[PDB]
Amino acid sequence: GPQPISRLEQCGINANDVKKLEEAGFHTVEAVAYAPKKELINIKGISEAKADKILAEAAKLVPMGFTTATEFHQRRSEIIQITTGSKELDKLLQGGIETGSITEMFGEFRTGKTQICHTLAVTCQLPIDRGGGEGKAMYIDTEGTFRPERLLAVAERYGLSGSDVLDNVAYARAFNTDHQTQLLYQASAMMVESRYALLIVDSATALYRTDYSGRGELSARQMHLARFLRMLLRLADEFGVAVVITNQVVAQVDGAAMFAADPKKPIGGNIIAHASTTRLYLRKGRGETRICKIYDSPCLPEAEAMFAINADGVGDAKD
Amino acid sequence: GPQPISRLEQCGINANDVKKLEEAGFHTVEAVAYAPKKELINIKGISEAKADKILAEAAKLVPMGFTTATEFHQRRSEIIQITTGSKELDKLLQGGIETGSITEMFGEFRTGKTQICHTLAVTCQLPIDRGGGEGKAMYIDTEGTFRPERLLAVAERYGLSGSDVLDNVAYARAFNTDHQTQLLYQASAMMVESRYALLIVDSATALYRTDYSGRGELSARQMHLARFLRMLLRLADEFGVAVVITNQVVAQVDGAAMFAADPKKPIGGNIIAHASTTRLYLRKGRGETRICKIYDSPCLPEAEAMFAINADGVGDAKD
Amino acid sequence: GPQPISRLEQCGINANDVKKLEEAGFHTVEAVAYAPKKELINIKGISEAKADKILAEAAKLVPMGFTTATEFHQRRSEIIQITTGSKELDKLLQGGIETGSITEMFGEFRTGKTQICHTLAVTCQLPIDRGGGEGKAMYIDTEGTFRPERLLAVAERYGLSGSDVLDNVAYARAFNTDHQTQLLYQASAMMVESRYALLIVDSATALYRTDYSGRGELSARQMHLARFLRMLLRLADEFGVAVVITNQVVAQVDPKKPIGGNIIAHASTTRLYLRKGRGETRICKIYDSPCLPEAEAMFAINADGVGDAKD
DNA sequence: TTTTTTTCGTGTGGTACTTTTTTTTT
DNA sequence: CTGACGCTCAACATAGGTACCACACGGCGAGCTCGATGCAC
DNA sequence: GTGCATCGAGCTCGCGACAAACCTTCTATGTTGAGCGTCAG
Ligand SMILES: Nc1ncnc2c1ncn2[C@@H]1O[C@H](COP(=O)(O)OP(=O)(O)OP(=O)(O)O)[C@@H](O)[C@H]1O
Ligand SMILES: Nc1ncnc2c1ncn2[C@@H]1O[C@H](COP(=O)(O)OP(=O)(O)OP(=O)(O)O)[C@@H](O)[C@H]1O
Ligand SMILES: Nc1ncnc2c1ncn2[C@@H]1O[C@H](COP(=O)(O)OP(=O)(O)OP(=O)(O)O)[C@@H](O)[C@H]1O
Ligand SMILES: [Ca+2]
Ligand SMILES: [Ca+2]
Ligand SMILES: [Ca+2]
Ligand SMILES: [Ca+2]
Ligand SMILES: [Ca+2]
Ligand SMILES: [Ca+2]
Repeated sequence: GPQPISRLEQCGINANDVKKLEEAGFHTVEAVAYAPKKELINIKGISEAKADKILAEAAKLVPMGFTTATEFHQRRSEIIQITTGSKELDKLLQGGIETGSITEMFGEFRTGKTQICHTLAVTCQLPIDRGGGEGKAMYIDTEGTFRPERLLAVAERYGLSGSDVLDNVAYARAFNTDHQTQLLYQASAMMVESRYALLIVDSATALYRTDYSGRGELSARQMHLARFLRMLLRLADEFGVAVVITNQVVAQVDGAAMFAADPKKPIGGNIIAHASTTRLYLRKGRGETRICKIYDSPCLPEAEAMFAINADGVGDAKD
Repeated sequence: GPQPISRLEQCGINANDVKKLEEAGFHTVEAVAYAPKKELINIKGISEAKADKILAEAAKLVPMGFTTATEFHQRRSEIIQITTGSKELDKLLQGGIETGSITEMFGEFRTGKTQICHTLAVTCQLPIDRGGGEGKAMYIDTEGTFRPERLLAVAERYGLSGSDVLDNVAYARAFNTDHQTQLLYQASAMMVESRYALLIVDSATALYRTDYSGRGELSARQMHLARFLRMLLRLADEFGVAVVITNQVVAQVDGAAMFAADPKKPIGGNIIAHASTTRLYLRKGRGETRICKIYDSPCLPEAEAMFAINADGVGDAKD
Repeated sequence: GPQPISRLEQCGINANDVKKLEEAGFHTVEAVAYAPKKELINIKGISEAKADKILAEAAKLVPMGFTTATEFHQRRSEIIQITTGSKELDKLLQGGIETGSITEMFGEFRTGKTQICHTLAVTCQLPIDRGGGEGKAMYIDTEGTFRPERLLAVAERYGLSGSDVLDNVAYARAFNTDHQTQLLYQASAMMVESRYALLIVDSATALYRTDYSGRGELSARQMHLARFLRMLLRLADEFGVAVVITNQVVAQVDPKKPIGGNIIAHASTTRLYLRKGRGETRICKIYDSPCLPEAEAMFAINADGVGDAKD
């Protein structure tokens, strides 16, 4: 795991300065090393002279230079992929949800965005040989649609004890975009103490659709949303967790899409399209089945797979 | 219940600022705690320095951090589900209408959207052991179709006093979309003084269909509708009432039958589909019987049940 | 009845502002209070500052807050139900046509939609003890099928004076959908000066069926029809008149359903389905209602208007 | 006393119509 | 050593049929309309 | 005292793109062509 920020006192950093950093949301050496000099300057009691010393010492403990692609290829052979509960999705994702990267699932209502998040909150606790991340799950909810009954249904499927599954899911409810971002600061502190394997934000952009309304507030909305996605990327790099965010859709009311029966695109604009490394486009299928399409990915070919929402969470289409 | 906003002044907030907050529609500590910093700044005489202090004190009285899913599972085991008067619907909903969430019922004319709302306006006054919410009902009407004679019919079925039932229903008629939203501010003030168990908006989207006409006003329509649904969600979280809204349908005039799509869909677009946690799709049966289908839900399997609109409200089909 | 809009300027509104409202179709305080802020802003010369003040002043004169269902139940015990001239129809409607709501009658040709509208245009002038609304009737005709000779036949049945009955019916003929909506603005002005108990639009959707032809004009048709039904609803709330509209039918080729789509089905609080029976008898069926069970009654079109079947 | 610098950000679904065609003696 | 014939899959195309629809910021300044104040017999 | 004239106040409507960029083909049933196994000689 990441090195706790207490290691800086061994490099001559004053314990008072270390405590100032923790109040600023830095709990690991990696978090300090990745932070720009501007962020440390903004912290009261951290002058520019102190900031240079802190960054220099942190860079000693964290490798931040060039390296061969051969070494990097070796590490990526060891990153954990979390099973989605469906063989077809795992074939589509070539293993499952990938840790250390931001994955976005979007689609219209009832398409299963919350159902997949509930499945992942349990499958991430399985041992690695069974397709899990072997760690606790963190669930940040913005819609109020977190249902522990669904988690117990999934835990029944894999033979896990439901009581222990619930204890390993940290749940927080976000009521506004400011609270949604503030929860991440507590998330970083929690992830230092115990090993978390998955972070779920559902829905990531639900609150931005109403806190910032109108074209007048669009620039402030995207700027605030972009800062939120940077913190998610920081947590993914710092702790190696898998970040799964859920997105909504907006209809295109132009006549350009004649060949599409109901054209719609995810909200968030270009800020969230670039930030997400993997985007899954869920849509309604026949009955209880749904279709997942690789909308964006650095390494996955654009393809479709069909899954179903069963009583015991997300699974393959039985019929 | 929620803590009154007067608790803030015990933490050092000026009583004049509290009065300014109440004039802006915040009547409980939860309403202030859930408010983003933007909303408090908009209120005249609330500086940013005041806004930060007000939010800081509110967060001390309201838990807004992470918690175990075990504790959240414990809390949800105590929420109230209000019976719909029909055995089949209660089985379909696994108990009845759930408090603390937005439930949307839609369907074409005559399908029984208003009849269910009339039954719920009475059943919610039953004691909890009989399937009620043991609270008063609030009925916001946007069509003029509120008939107290129907309430008296349902009250006779359950043996309740007709005069007592009518006194425990608060009725307001909304004449436009602006008035419909403004009634929610009065709703929060009323819900602080007396225990309300159910809030009915019927119909939630009837007035939006004509106040904003054409694609030119579509964006302003959905933005206004989205703000209305946020206030409904805020009331559900703040007071724990069940919010039941009613929606209309619009025909699909493309090759929906060619692609096997349904010929009619609810209005409101993606703004109302995402916001509603549970959506019920009522359709006409034979005679007085109707069919209710779970259109969207976080925990309910997509199924159907048959109910009837009897002389004494919504009930089970007698044939 | 409704308070004249001239009461606003006694509350601090400039006289010129009230003039602009009247030219925009607002003639009572209720009409202004019920209007959204958008409608007032669209009036040239009225800014968002004026609109906020006007709406604030109107809300003082018009109650628009929450109230007990007991109080509302008390008011609905005093609404007037206009007799349809038929014992069976009145039993089916539990009193007759209800004021303050939009009632829609549809059916194929010859079913008696216009005959009922002719009977209602007379019975609405009866004293309340005899089942009337004790007010004048307004008849907006879009088909050209208004026949004053039918009114005289109905008036003779109840003993009313034939000349007096015809003087209490305001008749207008609509030649297109734009004109049909525009007549409602003139209707609001007339209803302030005199007590009307019934407004009839026959037929409401007849002109929409041809002014907007094809799927290419369907959205424009339904948007225009929706605004027409909102204006009718505004009149029903503002003046407490019974609004009776008449609708046509279309065959389902997937056996006949009313035209207008979902816009008119949701808007209409009560819908009556009329169909042909033996001889001159007809059958009326409650197709939609918030409080009336779906039942059927049989009436007849006699020489003296709609009445009970003689079978 | 001198001396300007710098773009950012997408959102929003609506809306039903139209009937047609007779056949076969014991 | 081989060909005629039926089964199933893999790929492919059309289905009662029909089609249109627009706005929305951040803001200063002409502009020009009328009330409130001042002026000519 | 009557008719006339002016300034403050109000509310209304512009102002700008470089004239392309868009790529989406749907669900579901039955059809069309081909790959393949059977059986007899
Ligand atoms: N126990 C269950 N068994 C089967 N299906 C279920 C069960 N619980 C929920 N579902 C289905 O899950 C579907 C998707 O619900 P979900 O909460 O995942 O939607 P969503 O994509 O988050 O939508 P929204 O935008 O409204 O939040 C629903 O249509 C419902 O039918
Ligand atoms: N007392 C009663 N007994 C039996 N059926 C009744 C009774 N009152 C009303 N109904 C029936 O209830 C049905 C549904 O009416 P309701 O007001 O619920 O419609 P709705 O879904 O709100 O429609 P709309 O879209 O017009 O608002 C009507 O068709 C009517 O036949
Ligand atoms: N004086 C009368 N005595 C008896 N029956 C009459 C009399 N006048 C008209 N009728 C009957 O009224 C019936 C229905 O006419 P009405 O004008 O009500 O039709 P409608 O429903 O408006 O039809 P449409 O769709 O053509 O407008 C006719 O079939 C006619 O026989
Ligand atoms: Ca969800
Ligand atoms: Ca991307
Ligand atoms: Ca209704
Ligand atoms: Ca939803
Ligand atoms: Ca007629
Ligand atoms: Ca209706």
